[PDB]
Amino acid sequence: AHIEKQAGELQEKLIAVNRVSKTVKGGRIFSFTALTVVGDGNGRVGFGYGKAREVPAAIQKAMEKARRNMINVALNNGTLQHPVKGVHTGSRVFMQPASEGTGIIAGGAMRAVLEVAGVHNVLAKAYGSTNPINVVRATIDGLENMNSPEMVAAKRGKSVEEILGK
Amino acid sequence: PVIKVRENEPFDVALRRFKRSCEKAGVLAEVRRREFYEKPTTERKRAKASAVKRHAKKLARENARRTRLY
Amino acid sequence: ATVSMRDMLKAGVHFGHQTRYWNPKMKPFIFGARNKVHIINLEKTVPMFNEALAELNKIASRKGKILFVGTKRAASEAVKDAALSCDQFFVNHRWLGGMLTNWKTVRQSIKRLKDLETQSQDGTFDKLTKKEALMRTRELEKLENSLGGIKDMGGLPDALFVIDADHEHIAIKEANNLGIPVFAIVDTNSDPDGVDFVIPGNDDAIRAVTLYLGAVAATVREGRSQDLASQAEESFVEAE
Amino acid sequence: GQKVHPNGIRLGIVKPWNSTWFANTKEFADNLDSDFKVRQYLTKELAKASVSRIVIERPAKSIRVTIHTARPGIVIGKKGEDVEKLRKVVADIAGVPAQINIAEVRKPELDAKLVADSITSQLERRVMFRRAMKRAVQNAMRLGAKGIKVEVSGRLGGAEIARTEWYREGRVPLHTLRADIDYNTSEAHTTYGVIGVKVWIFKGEILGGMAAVEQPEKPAAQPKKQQRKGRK
RNA sequence: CGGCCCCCUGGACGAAGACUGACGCUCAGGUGCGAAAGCGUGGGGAGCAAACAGGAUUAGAUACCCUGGUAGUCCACGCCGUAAACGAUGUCGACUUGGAGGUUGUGCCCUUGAGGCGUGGCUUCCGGAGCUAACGCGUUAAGUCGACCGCCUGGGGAGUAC
Repeated sequence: AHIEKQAGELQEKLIAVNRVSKTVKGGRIFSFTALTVVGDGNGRVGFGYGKAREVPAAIQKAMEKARRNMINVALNNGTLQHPVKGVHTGSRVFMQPASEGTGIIAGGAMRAVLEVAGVHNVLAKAYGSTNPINVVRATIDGLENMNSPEMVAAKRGKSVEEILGK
Repeated sequence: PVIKVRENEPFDVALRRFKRSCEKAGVLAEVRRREFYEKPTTERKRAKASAVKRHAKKLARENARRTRLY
Repeated sequence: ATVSMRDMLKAGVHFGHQTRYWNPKMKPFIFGARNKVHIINLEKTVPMFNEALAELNKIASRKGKILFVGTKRAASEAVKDAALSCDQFFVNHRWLGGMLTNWKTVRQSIKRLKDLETQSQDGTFDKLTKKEALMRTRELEKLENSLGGIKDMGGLPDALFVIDADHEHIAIKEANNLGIPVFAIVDTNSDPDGVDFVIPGNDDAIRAVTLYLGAVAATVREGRSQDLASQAEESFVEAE
Repeated sequence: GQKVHPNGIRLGIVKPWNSTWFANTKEFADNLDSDFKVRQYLTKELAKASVSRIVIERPAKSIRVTIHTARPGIVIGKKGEDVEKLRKVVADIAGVPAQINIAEVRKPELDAKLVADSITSQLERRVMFRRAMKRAVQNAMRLGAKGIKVEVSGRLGGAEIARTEWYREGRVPLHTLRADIDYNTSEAHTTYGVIGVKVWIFKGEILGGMAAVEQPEKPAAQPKKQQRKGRK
C-alpha cells in the first residue's frame, strides 16, 4: 500500500493479541486489538497497532497500517552501518555497527521483530520499560536516518553529495 | 450595600450596575469568612481571568463565518 | 505564463485586515501594521506567484482531475466558476470529512444518488405513507445539493485546489498522505507550512479571493485545452 | 432479554402459519395434539435428510403434509419405499389416510432452520470460533439476503461462566409486521451440555410467497347479483 | 512586599559621552538573612480564637457546628531558620521563525483608538522547530547547549530512630 518497498509476500508476524472492554452500561466491547509487524527482510519501518471486532479482521486492519505510509529503509539484508540512538515513548535503544559472524541472542519474539527490520546484528540491550507494546519499537525511530554503503567513495561520500547541491 | 453612589433618577429599586465602581468587592464581600494575607492578589483580582470567556466567544464568531454555520 | 504579475497586483492592493492578530509562519509576506490596520508585503510575494503558475501549466497534460475545496459563504461562487466544467470537480454545499480517503464509500453513495434520482422521476419510492416518502425526498435533496458537483468523479485527484486553508485542514492532511501535490491560497491567519505551493493572500475583499483562484485555475484548464488541440493539429498540418 | 417473539405477530399477514386446519371448538384439542404427534414422530424418521419447515393441513377425510427442504429428492429416498414409510406412519397417528408432497425449494441456503444448522455445526464441532462468526456471516451475505443477525450461546470453548457472543450486519428489522422474515432458535447437544444459536435473517420487505386473495367481494362471483328485496 | 509624607539607603530597567581590557563561570565549607506560628524580657491589647466549658449532632473528639472564652495574634530587640521553601523550572552565559497584549526608557509620527513603526525593559496571549507518559513548555523552555554545584535511587515502617 502507497510508498512501500519491493517486498513481495507478507510478513504476518503477529506479536500480541488482546481484547479490552469497559462493560459499564450495556455489556462488553466484542472487538480485539492486534499488534503486527509487516517487513521484507530488506529494511522497513512497517508497524501497526490496529483493532476490529474479531481476530482475522484485527490482524488485517493492523497490517494495513503496517503497510501504508511506510518509508523505504535501504540496508544490506541483516547488516546496518548507520542506525539511530532510538527513543520512542520512554523505551530506549542504542544500536551500533557490528559483525554478522557473531550472531544475535534475544528473548521472546525479539529476534523475529528484529529480523524483518534487518537490525538484528546491531541491536544491544534496551532500557526503560520492558512492557511488550513499546519495547519492540527499535525498527521505527531507530531507522529514520541511515545508510549501508558499499561504494569505494564513502570517504568522499558527503563531499560528492555536497558539491552537487552547489 | 445599597452603595453610597447615587443612582441616576432616585427610585425605590436601587440601580446596582450604575452605582458600584470598586465598592463591596474584597472589602465587605468576604463577610464571616477567613482572612488571608496574600491569597487576594490572585484570588479576587480576576479581571483578565473573566475576559477569556468573552474572547473565546469573539473568536468562534469568525469561525462560524468560515464554516457556513453563519 | 505572463498572467501571474497582473493577477497578483490587482488582487493584492486590498492589503487585508483580520485585525492585528495574524500567524508568524506567514510573516515574510506581511508588512508591519499602519495604525492598527494590517498591510501585505507584495514584493516578497512576486517569486511565489510566478513559480506556482508555471508548474500548473506543466501538469495540465498529465492530470485527469482537479478538486476545489476550502468553500465558505464568500468563496462558493469562485469555487463554482474556477472548475468551469466536469473534468474539474467541486463542493460548495460543504466539503464533508473523508471525501478522498473513503472515496470507495463516496462512490457507493453517489451510485445510490444517480439511481434514486432516475427512480424518483419514474415514481417508485413514494409508496407507504406520504411522511415516509417526503422524508426520503428531503434526504435525497440534501444528498443531491452536497454531491451535485462531484457525482461523476472516477478516481482520486491529481491535485488539490484550496482557496483558504484556515478551517479545512483535514482535506489537505489526507491529500498529502495519498501523495497528492496541494496548490494553496492561504489567508494571513493560515500558515503557508506543510503544503507544496502557496499563493500568499488575505481572506477579506471579494475582488482578491476571486482573482487568486482564477489565476491558478486558468493555467491548468486552458493548459489542458492546449494538450487536446495539438492532437487535432498533427493530422491537419499535412493539408495546411 | 426482551421482545415478544419476532415472527409471532407476523402470523396473520404475509407469513403463513406453521399448520392450517379447523375442527369446530369441541374437537380442536384432539386435532391439535394429533397435529403435534405427526410433527414429533415423522421428523424422527427423516433424521438423515436436511429440512427447513413442516406444514400440516387437514381437508375433509384427508391429512396433507407439506415439507420444505434443502433439496427436492432428499425425503423421497431409493425407489419411494422411504416416502411410503413416512406416509404409513402419518396414516397410523391421524384419524385419516395421508398424502405427502415435497414443495418447491426456494432460498434453501437462506431459510430459517437450514442456515442455523450450518452455523450450530461449528460450535457443536468445537472449532476455535476465532474466525467462525465472520465466515458464517461471510457465506450468508455471499449467497443472498439483505441482513443477518447471529447470537451464539452455550459457554463457548467449554466455559464454567454464562458466556454469550453476537454478530449483526446489514438490515435486521424487529418490530415489522409485513413480509415473511426468517428466525430460528436452535437447540443442540455437545459433550458439556446443550448449546443454542438465535438467527434472524431478512430477505426482503416485500415478499410475494404468501399474498392476499385475487379479488375483493364486490367484483366476484355472479354477474346478476342484485335482489328482489322481498317478493317471496 | 500595598494608607500618605520625611530621613538614611539597596537592587534592577533605559541612554549618550567615556574608560578599563578575561579583571571570567560555578561554589563544599562558610558568614548574613523567617511566610506562618513557636518565643525571652520590654512595650502593647481592640476584636477574633486553639484548649477550656456548655449547648447542638447521635455522627464521634470538650472535635464539626453554635454560643460563652484564654494563651495567642500586635510591636521592638533576640534564639535553633521550618514547609508544598514555587515558574517544587539551580547559577550565570551562548545559541533558536515570530506577531501581539500589559506597559515603560527612548528614536521617529496628525503619538487617527491603553495606536504605529525603530531599538532596549520586565510582564503575558497564541502558536512553529525541539522536548514530554500526559497535561504542558516554547525565545523569561520544560529546546540546543556550556561549565561548575545542589539532590534522588521501590512501597510500608521514617522526617522518626542513630
